[PDB]
Amino acid sequence: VNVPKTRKTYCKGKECRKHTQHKVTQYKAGKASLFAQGKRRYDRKQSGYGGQTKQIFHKKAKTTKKVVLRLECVVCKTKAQLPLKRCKHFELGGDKKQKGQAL
Amino acid sequence: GKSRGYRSGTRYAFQRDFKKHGAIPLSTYLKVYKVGDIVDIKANGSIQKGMPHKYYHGKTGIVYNVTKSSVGVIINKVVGNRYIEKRVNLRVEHVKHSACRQEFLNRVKSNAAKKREAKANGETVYLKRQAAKPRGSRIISTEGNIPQTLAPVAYETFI
Amino acid sequence: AKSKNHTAHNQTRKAHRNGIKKPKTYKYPSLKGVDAKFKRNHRYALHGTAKALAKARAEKSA
Amino acid sequence: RKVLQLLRLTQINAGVFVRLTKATSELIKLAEPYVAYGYPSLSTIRQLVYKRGFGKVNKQRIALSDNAIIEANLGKFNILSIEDLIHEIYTVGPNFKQVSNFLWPFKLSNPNGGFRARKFQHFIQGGDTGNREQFINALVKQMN
Amino acid sequence: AISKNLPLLNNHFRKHWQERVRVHFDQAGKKASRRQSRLRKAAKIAPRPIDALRPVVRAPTVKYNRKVRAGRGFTLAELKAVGIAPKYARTIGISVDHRR
Amino acid sequence: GRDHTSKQHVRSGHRTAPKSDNVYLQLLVKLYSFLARRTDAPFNKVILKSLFLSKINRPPVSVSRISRALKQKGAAEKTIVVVGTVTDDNRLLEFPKATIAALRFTAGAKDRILKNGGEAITLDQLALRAPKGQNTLIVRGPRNSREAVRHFGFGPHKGKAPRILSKGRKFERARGRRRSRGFKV
RNA sequence: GUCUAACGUCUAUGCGAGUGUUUGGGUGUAAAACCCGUACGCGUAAUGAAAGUGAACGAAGGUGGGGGCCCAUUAGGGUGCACCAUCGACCGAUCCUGAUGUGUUCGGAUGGAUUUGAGUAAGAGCAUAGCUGUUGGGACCCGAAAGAUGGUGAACUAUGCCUG
RNA sequence: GGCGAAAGACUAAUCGAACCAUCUAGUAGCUGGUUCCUGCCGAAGUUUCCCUCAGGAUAGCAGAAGCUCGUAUCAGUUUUAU
RNA sequence: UUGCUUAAUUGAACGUGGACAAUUGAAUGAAGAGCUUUUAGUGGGCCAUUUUUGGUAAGCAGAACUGGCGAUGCGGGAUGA
RNA sequence: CCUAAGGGGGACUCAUGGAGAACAGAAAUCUCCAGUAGAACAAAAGGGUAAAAGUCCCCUUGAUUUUGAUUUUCAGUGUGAAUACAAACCAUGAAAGUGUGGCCUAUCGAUCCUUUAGUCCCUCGGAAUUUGAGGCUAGAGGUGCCAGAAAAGUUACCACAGGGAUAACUGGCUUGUGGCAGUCAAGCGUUCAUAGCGACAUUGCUUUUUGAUUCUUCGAUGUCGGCUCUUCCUAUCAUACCGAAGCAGAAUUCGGUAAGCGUUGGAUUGUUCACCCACUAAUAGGGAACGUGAGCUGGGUUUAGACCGUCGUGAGACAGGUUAGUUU
RNA sequence: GGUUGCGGCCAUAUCUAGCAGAAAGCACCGUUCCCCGUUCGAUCAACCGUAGUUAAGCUGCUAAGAGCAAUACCGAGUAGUGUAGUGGGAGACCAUACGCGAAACUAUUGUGCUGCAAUCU
Ligand SMILES: CC(=O)O[C@@H]1[C@@H](O)[C@H](O[C@H]2[C@H](OC(=O)[C@H]3CC[C@@H]4[C@H](C3)O[C@@]3(C[C@H](OC(=O)/C=C/c5ccccc5)[C@H](C)CO3)[C@]43CO3)O[C@H](C)[C@@H](O)[C@@H]2OC(C)=O)O[C@H](C)[C@H]1O
Ligand SMILES: C=C1[C@@H](O)[C@]2(O)OC[C@]34[C@H]2[C@@]2(C)[C@H](O)C(=O)C[C@@H](C)[C@@H]2C[C@H]3OC(=O)C[C@@H]14
Ligand SMILES: [Mg+2]
Ligand SMILES: [Mg+2]
Ligand SMILES: [Mg+2]
Ligand SMILES: [Mg+2]
Ligand SMILES: [Mg+2]
Ligand SMILES: [Mg+2]
Ligand SMILES: [Mg+2]
Ligand SMILES: [Mg+2]
Ligand SMILES: [Mg+2]
Ligand SMILES: [Mg+2]
Ligand SMILES: [Mg+2]
Ligand SMILES: [Mg+2]
Ligand SMILES: [Mg+2]
Ligand SMILES: [Mg+2]
Ligand SMILES: [Mg+2]
Ligand SMILES: [Mg+2]
Ligand SMILES: [Mg+2]
Ligand SMILES: [Mg+2]
Ligand SMILES: [Mg+2]
Ligand SMILES: [Mg+2]
Ligand SMILES: [Mg+2]
Ligand SMILES: [Mg+2]
Ligand SMILES: [Mg+2]
Ligand SMILES: [Mg+2]
Ligand SMILES: [Mg+2]
Ligand SMILES: [Mg+2]
Ligand SMILES: [Mg+2]
Ligand SMILES: [Mg+2]
Ligand SMILES: [Mg+2]
Ligand SMILES: [Mg+2]
Ligand SMILES: [Mg+2]
Ligand SMILES: [Mg+2]
Ligand SMILES: [Mg+2]
Ligand SMILES: [Mg+2]
Ligand SMILES: [Mg+2]
Ligand SMILES: [Mg+2]
Ligand SMILES: [Mg+2]
Ligand SMILES: [Mg+2]
Ligand SMILES: [Mg+2]
Ligand SMILES: [Mg+2]
Ligand SMILES: [Mg+2]
Ligand SMILES: [Mg+2]
Ligand SMILES: [Mg+2]
Ligand SMILES: [Mg+2]
Ligand SMILES: [Mg+2]
Ligand SMILES: [Mg+2]
Ligand SMILES: [Mg+2]
Ligand SMILES: [Mg+2]
Ligand SMILES: [Mg+2]
Ligand SMILES: [Mg+2]
Ligand SMILES: [Mg+2]
Ligand SMILES: [Mg+2]
Ligand SMILES: [Mg+2]
Ligand SMILES: [Mg+2]
Ligand SMILES: [Mg+2]
Ligand SMILES: [Mg+2]
Ligand SMILES: [Mg+2]
Ligand SMILES: [Mg+2]
Ligand SMILES: [Mg+2]
Ligand SMILES: [Mg+2]
Ligand SMILES: [Mg+2]
Ligand SMILES: [Mg+2]
Ligand SMILES: [Mg+2]
Ligand SMILES: [Mg+2]
Ligand SMILES: [Mg+2]
Ligand SMILES: [Mg+2]
Ligand SMILES: [Mg+2]
Ligand SMILES: [Mg+2]
Ligand SMILES: [Mg+2]
Ligand SMILES: [Mg+2]
Ligand SMILES: [Mg+2]
Ligand SMILES: [Mg+2]
Ligand SMILES: [Mg+2]
Ligand SMILES: [Mg+2]
Ligand SMILES: [Mg+2]
Ligand SMILES: [Mg+2]
Ligand SMILES: [Mg+2]
Ligand SMILES: [Mg+2]
Ligand SMILES: [Mg+2]
Ligand SMILES: [Mg+2]
Ligand SMILES: [Mg+2]
Ligand SMILES: [Mg+2]
Ligand SMILES: [Mg+2]
Ligand SMILES: [Mg+2]
Ligand SMILES: [Mg+2]
Ligand SMILES: [Mg+2]
Ligand SMILES: [Mg+2]
Ligand SMILES: [Mg+2]
Ligand SMILES: [Mg+2]
Ligand SMILES: [Mg+2]
Ligand SMILES: [Mg+2]
Ligand SMILES: [Mg+2]
Ligand SMILES: [Mg+2]
Ligand SMILES: [Mg+2]
Ligand SMILES: [Mg+2]
Ligand SMILES: [Mg+2]
Ligand SMILES: [Mg+2]
Ligand SMILES: [Mg+2]
Ligand SMILES: [Mg+2]
Ligand SMILES: [Mg+2]
Ligand SMILES: [Mg+2]
Ligand SMILES: [Mg+2]
Ligand SMILES: [Mg+2]
Ligand SMILES: [Mg+2]
Ligand SMILES: [Mg+2]
Ligand SMILES: [Mg+2]
Ligand SMILES: [Mg+2]
Ligand SMILES: [Mg+2]
Ligand SMILES: [Mg+2]
Ligand SMILES: [Mg+2]
Ligand SMILES: [Mg+2]
Ligand SMILES: [Mg+2]
Ligand SMILES: [Mg+2]
Ligand SMILES: [Mg+2]
Ligand SMILES: [Mg+2]
Ligand SMILES: [Mg+2]
Ligand SMILES: [Mg+2]
Ligand SMILES: [Mg+2]
Ligand SMILES: [Mg+2]
Ligand SMILES: [Mg+2]
Ligand SMILES: [Mg+2]
Ligand SMILES: [Mg+2]
Ligand SMILES: [Mg+2]
Ligand SMILES: [Mg+2]
Ligand SMILES: [Mg+2]
Ligand SMILES: [Mg+2]
Ligand SMILES: [Mg+2]
Ligand SMILES: [Mg+2]
Ligand SMILES: [Mg+2]
Ligand SMILES: [Mg+2]
Ligand SMILES: [Mg+2]
Ligand SMILES: [Mg+2]
Ligand SMILES: [Mg+2]
Ligand SMILES: [Mg+2]
Ligand SMILES: [Mg+2]
Ligand SMILES: [Zn+2]
Repeated sequence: VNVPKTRKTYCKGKECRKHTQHKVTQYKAGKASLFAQGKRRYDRKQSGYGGQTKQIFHKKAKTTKKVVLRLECVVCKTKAQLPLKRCKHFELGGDKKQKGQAL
Repeated sequence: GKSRGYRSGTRYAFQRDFKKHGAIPLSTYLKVYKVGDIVDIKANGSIQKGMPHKYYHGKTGIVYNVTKSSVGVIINKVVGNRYIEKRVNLRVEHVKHSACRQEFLNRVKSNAAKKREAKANGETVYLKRQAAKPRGSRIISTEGNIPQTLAPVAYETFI
Repeated sequence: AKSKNHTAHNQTRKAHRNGIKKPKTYKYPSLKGVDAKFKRNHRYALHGTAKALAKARAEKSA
Repeated sequence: RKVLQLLRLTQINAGVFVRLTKATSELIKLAEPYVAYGYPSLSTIRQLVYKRGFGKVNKQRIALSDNAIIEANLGKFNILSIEDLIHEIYTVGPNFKQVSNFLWPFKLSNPNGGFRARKFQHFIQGGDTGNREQFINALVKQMN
Repeated sequence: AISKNLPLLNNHFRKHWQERVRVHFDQAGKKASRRQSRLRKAAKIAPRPIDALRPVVRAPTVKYNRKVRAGRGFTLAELKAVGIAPKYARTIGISVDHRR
Repeated sequence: GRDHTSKQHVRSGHRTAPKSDNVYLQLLVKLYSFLARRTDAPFNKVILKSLFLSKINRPPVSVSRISRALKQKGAAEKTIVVVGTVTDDNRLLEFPKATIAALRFTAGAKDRILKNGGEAITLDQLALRAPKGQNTLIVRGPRNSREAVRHFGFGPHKGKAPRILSKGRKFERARGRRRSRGFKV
């Protein structure tokens, strides 16, 4: 899968309301905070005796992940998210196809 | 492994007629459908957008909605012990006016014409249709048609 | 163990005790799914039609 | 079964009058393996109506013991007597439908003399079902 | 365990509840004994009233602002305004509240 | 044997008598059983059937319902007939002079009818001044306003009321009632 | 297949935009019967996560039916409760527009939207009782192999010791 | 826990974890049973989901209560047209 | 009538007003049609004709439609779901 | 799997055959004609497609935004996928139009938690500011047992609830397999199809084989073999009377009527089976719940002890060998 | 009636091989400055209507033509099938009863019709 680093789609920003130029970037999940309430509840529940108090997933079945495109408007800096289908291979702004070339 | 996809078993139903593949004759795109029209449904395999499900291939229904390239048709489908109202969006390529309207709408006119004519003549006319009745008496002439006697034929082998 | 897989036997018997009933027809069908643009304008046409008939009867009363 | 129900034949040895057209002919063709039918003579109709003639009055089976019952129920169809009813049946008249539906299905007995050796085969093949025509009179004579 | 279109219930009966069931068979008996106690108290102190004079105070919260009810005792300022010492007031059938 | 085209030995499915053992309602049935049997007036046959109805099948008629029915064209002096209880409505601004025959009147209803110059009579008093129900107008209360009907025919995308004991944000609002929590039905 | 706590449907009864005396107080011929009232529960408003906002264009709407009633005179006309199908109006949430103005960032008039609510649209509920159905309880009756807590045994027997 | 020149053997006819009382009426999708008469109606082993496959929920089949009405407009059927 | 549509005075939808009366537009039947609430048991099935799959076949296994047994006695098939 | 293999527009026409052109040949490139698709369209197959949906070129991001309605599976729930519109914003083209991913039919994922984006909006409840936290809307992180628990073995020391809803005997259907018997007669038989045989085929019978199935029995019908004893079958090993011969005699072989009558003693083996020795007229084959354990026996199998080999980290396994093991 | 432009139905119109075509139309045809596109003015673009031709296109006719279309004392009431029997047959299968009812084959006939606008011996 090859995706260009720029794209002109609709901008939901109140200033734009139109197709503008965007910068394509791969979305990266943020760092897990220690003060999220769930992360707060989980740490308290595991404390003391009782062992592991929540489940740990083992039976992995997916072999890919859904790639998410981070589209940042060059005009107003509003970000947008686009999920793609499941792809194993993926490059951003790779070499475009050349049709007619020899082996 | 069982297979139960959207167009499963439609190998022959959705085929074009023999020597009738290709471009659509343009009377299909010139017909006008109004809400309340009775239309036959027959999926055209060469147009895959707005295509009916295989259940509606061969069904007849009422137009309820008219859009840019499609009509909405109301179909009554049996689900268990009752009917459920189904609303199918179909492009006009899969739709044709039902010919059952034109026979009944003409019989209404013929009854109206017959009623006024008998009314004009001050007489009566009966407009109810009748099933075929047993035939009356008749006389068979035998000039040139004297009965010919037949008999069952013996068995023969022709190979 | 192994059991019976599937059968439609006796299912038409059960559907015909109280069902196989055609749906009732009504003078006005529901406009659900009708084109929004037509439906938007059809609202204004009916309201104006009611006003004209209301005025025509109001003339023919007083 | 539905065809026999629509003919009001919901028991064995029940008899009904049918005016021959196409719709009713295809009906009787569907019920053919279960019925014996034929063309009734005037005397057969008279005897049937006289001995086993009943009317449907308020969904009740009422004996036709007086011409007032027939008049009160079929005078709008110009039937004023038991002989008017028999005439309307025999020469199939404009009000055959009303007269035959007013008539309760005839509840006949079994034949005096029995059936053939095996009933449930066509009259042509030596059985009893199907069209026996003028021999319906003999069959009715056996059963009424 | 879950069946039909019915409301989902919260019947808290999973502990050993039957060892802690208090049935008030003695409601009338306590009523009668309360009346007898009350008569005894009156006859003990007659003609002194059985009830101390209570103040009138506004009920707290936005829900009971409108209502006004009987308090616990008259404030020190209130008793001061009528020239009664709290130590003396408690002995003549007047209730005191140092807190209000 | 018979090939039965209908179910055998089936009761009519309609009440032929009140379920109530109140002797005074029975006396009213006594009177209109005689009237329905002998007058050919369709009014008396309707009243006899209505006297059999259960409490939910004779919903209360507010004194406001009677006012709107008397406001029909040419119905201002008709006799209002309510087979049931007539209740008061403290949301009315005014009430006309009217004759109303009912099974029961509330204290407010009886006060209001008589305060405005009207009459509050029973259904037996109706049968003497109108033995055929002449110039009458039968008023029935709302049947689908009952609280139990809110939960009837509940299902996905049916818009009916769930059978629930508590109401709030924590009670049947998350999954199946919201697209942010899966789906919505 | 019970009793009980809390419930669904249906039915009977009392009162009814209210309803429920029994926690308690009065009273008594004393666990009864009789009487009393403040609160409170449910209902009388909904909707939104919330800040919050909060139900009439009109005879409380239009159309086709609708029992009964009125005028007729086969037929026909009027009026049409309950209820049915359909198109609308109002309230809340969501989105769009954004007046005079202003702590210049607030305010939100006005007009809209194939959106949405367990709503309004001349209240119907509350209480008692009964059958049936539900859940928790031993839970229709009888039934484990197991688990835990606290105690009793080396008069048999295993092993050490002491003495024969 | 003991004890075992070791068999999972002995520990009061009890041992691959004694005996006694209690928690305890422990739980059981499993087996067994489930008490009077007559009258009327009268099934299902099929759909979907479930660590679901001897079980449930769900829809269907059935009963009960009825309600709005009284030939309105319905049918496991035929005819004609398509 | 409309804010939809047409180049339009064109259409679309919903309407006002008028005409067509019991052969008001096939047959046959109709212990009438329509509607609501609530709940039991069941969720092992099997057989016959016909269609039919695997298998050499099976009183085998599996489907289609109907009728039965299960849940059902009575006359016949001696006997037999 | 694909920034094109998506979208729009334009031009052209594929597989293949024939006839020709230096090196050039079966296969290089060029030309004309024919060419209904006999190709190509990511992938499995089906459908669909010719001035295209195929090949090439140009421009692009509609593979975008807000959410409703609908179709399939369906309980008319979810999920997936798809359809026709409404309101936007765009691409392309002269335009009409088309485009809301892949020509269509498959290509995928709830609650709880976390993370990102959006609104920069609501709340942190004595009042505020700023951090921090919590809300609302949309994605992602994943459950493949795919309507979605967090999970290694052994028991030959074993337990419980049950099940003939289900295996290990007999019995029952079947008869593939096993066994036995026919018909046709090309051949064998010095000549000579049928004295005696008999291929390629084909029709049957049997239930002493093994399968197939799972109907009966799991609140138990004692599941190997032998000893002992009775009866029955005939597909007859011997004995009676006969027919046939490639019957001279003697011997032998085939057959008919025939189950009246008999069909053994031993070495090895738990054996059934087998194999050897020997006698004999002959040492035929079977059944009777694979007859026969309240008749026996108990050598085998199949509890618990123990040894060995192989396997296992181990506890332990072996349908492998070995020894000891209550027959009411 | 012919011809052209735009069509409806989409072979009775297609395919092969011959022959004919007045008038107009259409067409081939001549040229490259310009817009435009090509290896190539072959296609596409433009110019002239001037120099020529019905040779081709197109149109019509011909063919025991192929194909297509229609019809039927053609085959055939055959094959199949709905329904029935305590019918036949060891079976495989078959007959009968009340109904429905093909395809191939054979023979014959036909070979575009038509709508809007313009034009012509
Ligand atoms: C080290 C390891 O690999 O084990 C992790 C374990 O550490 C992890 O525990 C996390 C713990 O797990 C949970 O509380 C569960 C909440 C929701 C469940 C699950 C985890 O996430 C799921 C499953 C599935 O996705 C996942 O599984 C997400 C894993 C994760 C890992 C790290 C942080 C957050 C989530 C759904 C998509 C979302 O929802 C959910 C329903 O099953 O949450 C804390 C916040 C974390 O700190 C904690 O992670 C750490 C650093 O130890 O949970 C995973 C299942 C395990 O695989
Ligand atoms: C005492 C019994 C009975 O129970 C039994 O009845 O008769 C003998 C048994 C049982 C079976 C015949 C059982 O039925 C069955 O069906 C299958 C087989 C192989 C079993 C063989 C044998 O095996 C046993 O272990 C127990 C024995
Ligand atoms: Mg943006
Ligand atoms: Mg959070
Ligand atoms: Mg710690
Ligand atoms: Mg702890
Ligand atoms: Mg802990
Ligand atoms: Mg496979
Ligand atoms: Mg398949
Ligand atoms: Mg087809
Ligand atoms: Mg598509
Ligand atoms: Mg569709
Ligand atoms: Mg007439
Ligand atoms: Mg199982
Ligand atoms: Mg099953
Ligand atoms: Mg009749
Ligand atoms: Mg006799
Ligand atoms: Mg006889
Ligand atoms: Mg006879
Ligand atoms: Mg006989
Ligand atoms: Mg006989
Ligand atoms: Mg007689
Ligand atoms: Mg009887
Ligand atoms: Mg309400
Ligand atoms: Mg209301
Ligand atoms: Mg109150
Ligand atoms: Mg009391
Ligand atoms: Mg006392
Ligand atoms: Mg609030
Ligand atoms: Mg909100
Ligand atoms: Mg200003
Ligand atoms: Mg300003
Ligand atoms: Mg301003
Ligand atoms: Mg202001
Ligand atoms: Mg609403
Ligand atoms: Mg209300
Ligand atoms: Mg118990
Ligand atoms: Mg219980
Ligand atoms: Mg209980
Ligand atoms: Mg116990
Ligand atoms: Mg434990
Ligand atoms: Mg000792
Ligand atoms: Mg010991
Ligand atoms: Mg010693
Ligand atoms: Mg210890
Ligand atoms: Mg110790
Ligand atoms: Mg051991
Ligand atoms: Mg002891
Ligand atoms: Mg002991
Ligand atoms: Mg011991
Ligand atoms: Mg189970
Ligand atoms: Mg019955
Ligand atoms: Mg069982
Ligand atoms: Mg259930
Ligand atoms: Mg069903
Ligand atoms: Mg009807
Ligand atoms: Mg037809
Ligand atoms: Mg009109
Ligand atoms: Mg007809
Ligand atoms: Mg129900
Ligand atoms: Mg139920
Ligand atoms: Mg039910
Ligand atoms: Mg149920
Ligand atoms: Mg149940
Ligand atoms: Mg079974
Ligand atoms: Mg079961
Ligand atoms: Mg048969
Ligand atoms: Mg048959
Ligand atoms: Mg079977
Ligand atoms: Mg079975
Ligand atoms: Mg049968
Ligand atoms: Mg049973
Ligand atoms: Mg029977
Ligand atoms: Mg018998
Ligand atoms: Mg018998
Ligand atoms: Mg027999
Ligand atoms: Mg493509
Ligand atoms: Mg493209
Ligand atoms: Mg393209
Ligand atoms: Mg193109
Ligand atoms: Mg995508
Ligand atoms: Mg699914
Ligand atoms: Mg759905
Ligand atoms: Mg659904
Ligand atoms: Mg869905
Ligand atoms: Mg879906
Ligand atoms: Mg678009
Ligand atoms: Mg604050
Ligand atoms: Mg998610
Ligand atoms: Mg997810
Ligand atoms: Mg699962
Ligand atoms: Mg697991
Ligand atoms: Mg061992
Ligand atoms: Mg073992
Ligand atoms: Mg079994
Ligand atoms: Mg064999
Ligand atoms: Mg064999
Ligand atoms: Mg066998
Ligand atoms: Mg067995
Ligand atoms: Mg057993
Ligand atoms: Mg026993
Ligand atoms: Mg025995
Ligand atoms: Mg044994
Ligand atoms: Mg022999
Ligand atoms: Mg013998
Ligand atoms: Mg020996
Ligand atoms: Mg030996
Ligand atoms: Mg051995
Ligand atoms: Mg052996
Ligand atoms: Mg045995
Ligand atoms: Mg045996
Ligand atoms: Mg055997
Ligand atoms: Mg044995
Ligand atoms: Mg024995
Ligand atoms: Mg023994
Ligand atoms: Mg033995
Ligand atoms: Mg003995
Ligand atoms: Mg042994
Ligand atoms: Mg041994
Ligand atoms: Mg051992
Ligand atoms: Mg090892
Ligand atoms: Mg081995
Ligand atoms: Mg071993
Ligand atoms: Mg050895
Ligand atoms: Mg020993
Ligand atoms: Mg013993
Ligand atoms: Mg001409
Ligand atoms: Mg010329
Ligand atoms: Mg040129
Ligand atoms: Mg050009
Ligand atoms: Mg030419
Ligand atoms: Mg020429
Ligand atoms: Mg020709
Ligand atoms: Mg030809
Ligand atoms: Mg046949
Ligand atoms: Mg026979
Ligand atoms: Mg025939
Ligand atoms: Zn922007």
